[PDB]
Amino acid sequence: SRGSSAGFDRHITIFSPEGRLYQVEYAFKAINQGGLTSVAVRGKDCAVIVTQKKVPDKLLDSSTVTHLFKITENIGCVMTGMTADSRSQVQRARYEAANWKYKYGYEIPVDMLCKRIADISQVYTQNAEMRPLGCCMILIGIDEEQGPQVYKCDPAGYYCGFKATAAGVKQTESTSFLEKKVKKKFDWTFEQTVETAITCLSTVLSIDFKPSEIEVGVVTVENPKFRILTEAEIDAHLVALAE
Amino acid sequence: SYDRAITVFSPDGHLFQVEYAQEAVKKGSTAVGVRGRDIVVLGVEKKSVAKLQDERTVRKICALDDNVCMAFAGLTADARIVINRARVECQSHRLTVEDPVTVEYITRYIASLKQRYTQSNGRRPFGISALIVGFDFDGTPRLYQTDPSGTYHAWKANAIGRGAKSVREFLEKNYTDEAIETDDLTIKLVIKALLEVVQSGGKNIELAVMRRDQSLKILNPEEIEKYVAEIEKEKEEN
Amino acid sequence: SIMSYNGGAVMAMKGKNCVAIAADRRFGIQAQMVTTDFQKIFPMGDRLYIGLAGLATDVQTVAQRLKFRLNLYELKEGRQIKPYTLMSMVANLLYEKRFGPYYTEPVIAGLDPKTFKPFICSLDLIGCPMVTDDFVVSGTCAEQMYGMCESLWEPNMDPDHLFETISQAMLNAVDRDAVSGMGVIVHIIEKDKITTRTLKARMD
Amino acid sequence: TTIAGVVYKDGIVLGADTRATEGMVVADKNCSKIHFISPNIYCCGAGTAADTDMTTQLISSNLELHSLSTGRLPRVVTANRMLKQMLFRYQGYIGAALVLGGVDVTGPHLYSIYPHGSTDKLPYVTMGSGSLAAMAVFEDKFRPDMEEEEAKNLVSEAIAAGIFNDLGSGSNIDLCVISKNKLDFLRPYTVPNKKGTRLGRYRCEKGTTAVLTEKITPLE
Amino acid sequence: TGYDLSASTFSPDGRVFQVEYAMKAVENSSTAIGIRCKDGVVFGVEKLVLSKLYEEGSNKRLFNVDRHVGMAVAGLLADARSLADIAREEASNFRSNFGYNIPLKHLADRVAMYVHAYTLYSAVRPFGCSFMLGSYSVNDGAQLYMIDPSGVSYGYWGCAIGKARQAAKTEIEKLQMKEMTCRDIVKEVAKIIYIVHDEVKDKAFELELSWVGELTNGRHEIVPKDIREEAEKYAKESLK
Amino acid sequence: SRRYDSRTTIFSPEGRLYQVEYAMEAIGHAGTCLGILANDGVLLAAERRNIHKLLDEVFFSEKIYKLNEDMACSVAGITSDANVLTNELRLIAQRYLLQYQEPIPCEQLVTALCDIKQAYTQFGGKRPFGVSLLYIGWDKHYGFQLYQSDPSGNYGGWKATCIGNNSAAAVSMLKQDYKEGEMTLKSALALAIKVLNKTMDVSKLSAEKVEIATLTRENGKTVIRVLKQKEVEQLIKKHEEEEAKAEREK
Amino acid sequence: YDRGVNTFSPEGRLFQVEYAIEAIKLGSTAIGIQTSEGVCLAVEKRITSPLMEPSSIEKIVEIDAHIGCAMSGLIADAKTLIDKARVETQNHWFTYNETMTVESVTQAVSNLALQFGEEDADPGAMSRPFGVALLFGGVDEKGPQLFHMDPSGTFVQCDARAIGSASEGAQSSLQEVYHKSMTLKEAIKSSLIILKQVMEEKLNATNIELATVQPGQNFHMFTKEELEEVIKDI
Amino acid sequence: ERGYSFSLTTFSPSGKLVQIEYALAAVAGGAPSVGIKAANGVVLATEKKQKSILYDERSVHKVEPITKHIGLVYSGMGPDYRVLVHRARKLAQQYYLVYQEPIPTAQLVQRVASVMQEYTQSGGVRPFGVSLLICGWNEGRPYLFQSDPSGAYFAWKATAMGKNYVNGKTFLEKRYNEDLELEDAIHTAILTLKESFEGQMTEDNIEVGICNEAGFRRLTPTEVKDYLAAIA
Repeated sequence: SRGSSAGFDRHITIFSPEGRLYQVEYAFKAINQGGLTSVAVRGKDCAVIVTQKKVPDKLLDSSTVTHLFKITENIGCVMTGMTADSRSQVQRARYEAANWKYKYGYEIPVDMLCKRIADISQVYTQNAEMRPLGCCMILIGIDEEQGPQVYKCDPAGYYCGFKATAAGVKQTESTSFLEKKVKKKFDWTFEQTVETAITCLSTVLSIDFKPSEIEVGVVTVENPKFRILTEAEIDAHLVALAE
Repeated sequence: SYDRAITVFSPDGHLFQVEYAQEAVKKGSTAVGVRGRDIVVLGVEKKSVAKLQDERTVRKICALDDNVCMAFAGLTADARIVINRARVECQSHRLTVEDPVTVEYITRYIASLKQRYTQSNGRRPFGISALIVGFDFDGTPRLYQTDPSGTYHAWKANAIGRGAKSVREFLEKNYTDEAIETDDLTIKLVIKALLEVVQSGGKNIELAVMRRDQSLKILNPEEIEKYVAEIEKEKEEN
Repeated sequence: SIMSYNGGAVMAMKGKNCVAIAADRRFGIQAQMVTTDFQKIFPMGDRLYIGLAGLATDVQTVAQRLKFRLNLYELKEGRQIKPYTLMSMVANLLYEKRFGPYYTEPVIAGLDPKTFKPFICSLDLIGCPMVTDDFVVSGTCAEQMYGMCESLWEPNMDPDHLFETISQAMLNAVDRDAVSGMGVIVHIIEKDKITTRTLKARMD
Repeated sequence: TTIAGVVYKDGIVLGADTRATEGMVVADKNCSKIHFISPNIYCCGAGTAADTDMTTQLISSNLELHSLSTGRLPRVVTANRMLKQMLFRYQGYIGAALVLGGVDVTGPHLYSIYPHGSTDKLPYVTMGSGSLAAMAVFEDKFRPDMEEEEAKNLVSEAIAAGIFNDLGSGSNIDLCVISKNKLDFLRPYTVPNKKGTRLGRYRCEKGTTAVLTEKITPLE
Repeated sequence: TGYDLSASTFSPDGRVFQVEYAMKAVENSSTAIGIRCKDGVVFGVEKLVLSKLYEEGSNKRLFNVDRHVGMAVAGLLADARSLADIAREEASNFRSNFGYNIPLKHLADRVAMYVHAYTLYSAVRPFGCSFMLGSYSVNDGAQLYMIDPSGVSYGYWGCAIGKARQAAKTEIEKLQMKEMTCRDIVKEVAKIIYIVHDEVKDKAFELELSWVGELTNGRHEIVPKDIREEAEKYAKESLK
Repeated sequence: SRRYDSRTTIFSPEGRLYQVEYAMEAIGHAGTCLGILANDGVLLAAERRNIHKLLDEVFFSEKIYKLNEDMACSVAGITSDANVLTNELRLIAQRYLLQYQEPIPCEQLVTALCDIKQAYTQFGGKRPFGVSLLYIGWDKHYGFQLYQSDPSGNYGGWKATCIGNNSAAAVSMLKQDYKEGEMTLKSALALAIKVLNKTMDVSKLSAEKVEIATLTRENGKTVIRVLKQKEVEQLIKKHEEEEAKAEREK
Repeated sequence: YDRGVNTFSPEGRLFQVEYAIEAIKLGSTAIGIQTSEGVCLAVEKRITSPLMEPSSIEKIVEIDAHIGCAMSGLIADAKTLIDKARVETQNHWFTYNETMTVESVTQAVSNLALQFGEEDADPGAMSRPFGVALLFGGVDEKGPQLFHMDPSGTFVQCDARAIGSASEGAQSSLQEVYHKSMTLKEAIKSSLIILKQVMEEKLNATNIELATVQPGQNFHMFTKEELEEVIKDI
Repeated sequence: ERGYSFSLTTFSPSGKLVQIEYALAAVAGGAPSVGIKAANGVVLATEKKQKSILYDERSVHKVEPITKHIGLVYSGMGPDYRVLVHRARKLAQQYYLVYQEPIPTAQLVQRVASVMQEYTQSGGVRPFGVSLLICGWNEGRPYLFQSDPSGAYFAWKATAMGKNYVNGKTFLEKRYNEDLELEDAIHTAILTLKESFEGQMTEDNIEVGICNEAGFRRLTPTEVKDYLAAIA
């Protein structure tokens, strides 16, 4: 029905009449194209990323489709959107973190890593000859003098520090759940933080997920290396929240 | 890094960019060149005299060496850069040969430059047609005309720019062997050729003449005025 | 020995608030003198002179390149050069050729554009900043000039005594040196004027 | 040509001489051999003074950019690693031997850096031509976790020994103390050497010297 | 237009239609299946016989990219050859830089990153080929990663790429391939590939089958001929 | 890239060049610049448009810059293009000074700028510098001399010329009221005030709306003086007085 | 614009090369005949005005002492290829102490032909195909030879070929009047009469350029007196 | 990576860079910011309206310093602001390395303007979608500069970018004095910010930097809310 287009304003990332970048804002729904929701929260001394594990077919090795990636020992991350884009961004983040480690003598702070990744995403947005990597990354870590930290980049590149957020099809619903939870309760311990993290996914998506249907990563100030929960811990947290 | 093919073959093998360069040349100022038996004369219409203007900087007739000069028709800035490049080529030839430059060789390498710009990536050809006057070693007058398409041909007399076709068709009928014997007749022929183009006749016109290796000089305004008076005298008696 | 290939001697000390900078005028090959009117003190500002010593070609090239970049900066910025900024810029210029160093040891002298506080500094072939309140000297006459200055210089000098001291310093440092001398040019930068003088030195 | 550094109970104390000499004669008695880098990092340079100054300036600019981008205080470790990699890229052609002292989030740190790029973290470090005298003084009178005044006196004695037993150091001592809380940079810490006045003052007036030409160009 | 002309632009929704057309170009090609078992990984690829004048083993869709890694491909076969060359170049680089054969996981990750790298710029186009890599290790076991033209690599107990991929997957689900024996799985692969092959759609056809695993001493190889006729006979019997 | 290129560095079917035409039109609606020649100097009159009271206006001049020791410039159009052009001109002028130990002739520098502008129009695929340049200066060979250049790369030498709105009216006023060879600095200044008042009749002559510059040769030294706000007020008062006198005599 | 320089047609050929061939038929008429006693080249000058000097209007160029070339089309674009061919022939002579064979010269010219693009090689390269058809007449160890160089790069060895504005029809008539045992005099007479018949204007010594290569003599271009001598009998 | 060599920004038939106009429209649609000058310093103020309180508004910063004597704020896109401030930091550090003196604010703004012009006239790149308010102190003087996405710059005593920017400019003009103090400058800036905040400003939602002879320094929420209380 007369599907007209305004030249190349809607075709490559150039300034639209409404002061917008159409191919940059397409990336926001390109995040939705993945069909997966990832929500991350931080406690007073812990940060937990909980992500549902999709199993479209048993015929693939579901033990090798884990989407949680360890950028460093103490930094874990999860991404939404194109999985190939997610792998590319994970590789780039690992490269930048290692380069910072060698060039500056200490582990990269999570805020600086997010800033560098956001600058690279802005490199894509600025240039009009590359796909602007429609994938969103959320990373966690434990920082001295500041505590547990969770950061989230984006294809647009506008990142921010946060207690908790989500990326995916139902990131807005997870945002609403986070609003109600922060307005209800403030003081969070480790077990309360993990229970709220599970409750976010459960309330938002309403799946009653099986233990194998999620992948969860945590960073705590007892062994700041990023560690992934296995089936035992997943079932333990599931039954703890259920009771 | 800019390598977009600008000059490409349109249907029927017509170089539309070359046609547009020719259009720019035609819309440009009027210049003529005659190759007399002893001298070579260039005449440029100084259209839009626009008083309070230093015409020295806009002079479209520029000498390349002591025996070579050119007058352009088309884009002034492309003309200036081509004149600079022709100064470079003439000086390089003088260095590598320690002999006086050759008018035909200069015109040939300018044509090669134009053809390289037609064949190059990310470049457009030089929208100027050039009349190159000069003298060889033996004092033989030489007149060549090159076009943005890159083709250069020697002419006894021709014109470029606005009204070029009308002027050249007038010259081909008004050109006789005995009419260019002396400098006076050559100057009168060029002046009467340009009179049909310039409204002022004497003040919106500039004339340059080169003798057989005799330090070419631009014709004086008083000389132009008196020679227009002389051609009017010929007109009244004829 | 490359800096002594042509010879040189430049100095600069401070007055009460004025500055004196002086240099030899002999130019020539290691053996023969070519010109006795060579200029070695060049104005980098209305109240800022620079003296260069060492290889004559490097002196001229460094002076030209310094004037290049200084004029570019002052046209882009709209203020007369600050002596500290000029010294840092020339030091950076020399350091840019760490593997190709200009065999020149320059000195910079002048006044603050607004404060008129005396400023003098020295460099080397690499361009090491060397700011010394009393005096800075450079060239093949370095030892003679240092010995002269460390006894002839006093703080808080009037312009006339300053000129006398620096003139005696150059005269008595070049008369005992073979690759320098044959005329001394002296510039006295006071608060509101500059005096350029040629000393009646032995031409040989 | 005599610089030293030490870690005491609180932070780092750095010291340096001032006899900056080229060739064999003293060129300057007020060299700034203790370069500022960050409000918690200082470094003492020895060798080619121009190379040391440029190296310290580049490191200071790089850490300024890093700290201002990261919102954190600069680290001694990042400065040391950058110095190592840059000097190693130039294979020691930068004739700079450095003593990098400072106090960071993880605590006070002192590093000895060689022009070829080798570095080492040592509680007490000496460098320069007169390094051996200061090193001997340290080996003789160094203790772990010394007080502020004890560290200052030890560094002063080490610099004095280097000054009095080396022919390229003297005329002043420079001290800089960095701690978890306060940074002090006292350049004329102690002047162990004075100059006697000229017993017979000899001065001249106008007319004592002969001048050929005068040219007055008044300015405004 | 505008949303399907290059891989450097999103759809108004944020889709990559060039990659979707690459998926179409790999789907319409001949079938290629890979089954990993506890003691081996097998590949059975379907060869279209344009004419009987061709040789058996011509235009192989099975490449041997490392000393122990195979590669079963579908889609543009020239593109598949180029990707196999890139994979063996990466394996050579890893062997030179680390002194041992590259693991299949990192090999597949690097190749998928390379494939995705040529799905970002308008100066290139996404690969028109999907490929499954199977390898074996003494400490890792039998491994099999399938890689999309988009650049996504996942481990598969058993995967199929091509026209009848879903039918091959569904009928082979009855097999508990994760703890099966490579020799009999070769025969079952012959079976599944014969049923999923459409004789009416493609009257002329040929099979290229291979395995890598512990029976191979951990080095990729083609099926020995005798096992080839025996598996062919089993497949003929299973056609019923 | 074929569809999505802007191909600004190609010809046109009718032989013109749309990019330079648009640049000239934009310059036409841009600020007003005027240059004039006198027997003892050359004068520049530049008009500043953005005159909000929030300006710090600390700069000596906005559209008038100093290319080198003995030559000044006035820009018309995009001020950022103007800044990059001006510092490039300063760089190359100082380059000539270094190479020859002589102040760079104005014609030399104008020719070099027109060369680079023409080349930038010729290729590169970029939109041309839509800024007109008006250069004044003094040289050993011609002394006081001023040129007007165009974004197309063409330049011309003039005794006086103006760029901006009502350019035809301004040049007509110059052709009517300029005394060639007999124009002193005072009469030239009065003519410049007349032009500034007339070629921009909307928002009639104001002190802060324009900036006035002079270039003279005193004691073999080129002096570039920017007339202060009190000076511009004096010009306005003199123009008002002379206009009133002329009207009363009329 | 829109269409690229490396774009084919729906039937599978470069329409840019088709445009180049169209420009070939827009070029000047040229004729080349190879016999057992040498090879002859001729071309119509297409004089626009009498003011134009006939000396500068020459479509026949010497590649070597034993090779002549006739160009039709973008005569400005042909001179670069001619210079390249001559420098390559002289490089071959410098390397192997022998005159370069005409066939190898033609193959190298084909190598230079159809080497262009937007972003396919070094930026300082060609953007468009050569729009000139060439006739390489020459004498070498294989006796007299004649090669039709098509701008497509499809080089041809042909006994006789007519190209340009009146390429077809005139080529058929030339073939009909051409035999396999003709002398050099018969060849030049036939080429001259065919060119005169196909002339769009009244031709004379100032309307045609003639040249020949002989097994014994070098590449010689017919001056005006010999041109009139050979044309008076026709 | 190939890199487009044709400038995306092109001259319209009227000569207006409509792409730059769209960049300025994006600037206006971005978060507003204000800057103001005093007789002895400059004050920059802006608002950071995140989403619901789940964002840690403390973690991220909007006011950024370049040197000890130069700070800046932006109105527009944060991704462009990060790279632009990072490049400006590099330029200031390089100038300090070369000349061993602090960057003058005017020269730094000139370098940023040159960078923006290179971006606008180069190929394969999008114009920056930010407007910078730059405060600086050098030679005992204050400086405040407006820099637009078009690449130009101005020295403005007061400015307001973003939504309702023209009304903010008029309000500043009405409430601007020539010889005001830093306290009056802060009062005026906070008054303008609350007049154009649209949603009950908070010490967390307001971040302010001050530049004077003591350098440039960002006000922490304690003294921030102190000044908001004093101003009401």
